[PDB]
Amino acid sequence: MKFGQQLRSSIIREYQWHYIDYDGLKADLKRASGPLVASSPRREWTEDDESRFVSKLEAELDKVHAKQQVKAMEISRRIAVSEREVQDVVGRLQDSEEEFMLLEEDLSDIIADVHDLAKFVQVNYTGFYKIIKKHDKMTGWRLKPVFDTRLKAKPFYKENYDASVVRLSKLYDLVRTR
Ligand SMILES: O=P(O)(O)O[C@H]1[C@H](OP(=O)(O)O)[C@@H](OP(=O)(O)O)[C@H](OP(=O)(O)O)[C@@H](OP(=O)(O)O)[C@H]1OP(=O)(O)O
Repeated sequence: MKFGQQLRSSIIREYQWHYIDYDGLKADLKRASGPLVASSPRREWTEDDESRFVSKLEAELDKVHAKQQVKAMEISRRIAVSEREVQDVVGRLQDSEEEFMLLEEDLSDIIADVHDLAKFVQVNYTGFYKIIKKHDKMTGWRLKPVFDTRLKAKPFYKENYDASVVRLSKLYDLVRTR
């Protein structure tokens, strides 16, 4: 594989300082402080090395989850203000081609922002998934049993955000047709 270069190439300036420190966590796995193990020598992985890695991994997990929250909530706010704008536009034109034009460009920008956030969620989820399996393969100590459900854990906004994205798709189809 070539994730180290893949993640670096797929960096958006909007999320630039909030991506996984994949190279940083990979370097931490090589920094073992236990007894020297012979192989036809490299130091062994300890409880202290494990505690250091988990703390560094959790700090990276919070950094990603914080950026995922701020952007999704801003998108949910952007959907809410645009939904009202479409509602009074469809309402007034029931009781102008330019009005649909401005709304079509505004709603499509949110769809692109949803995809760019989905790309960030994708590249980061793969990042943690790959580094956790790398830890289990290099050290021998398994981190996957509790970290698989920690990454699959759904935040508070996720249920309301997914419904907003569903409405956004319906709002865009309504302005494009009329
Ligand atoms: O191809 P790169 O992006 O330059 O990075 C590779 C690649 O790492 P990632 O795919 O996880 O980013 C190898 O991983 P695999 O091909 O095994 O999936 C990994 O190999 P090992 O895990 O077996 O070590 C190797 O590591 P390294 O050379 O540090 O031992 C590492 O290379 P670099 O870290 O030197 O870029």
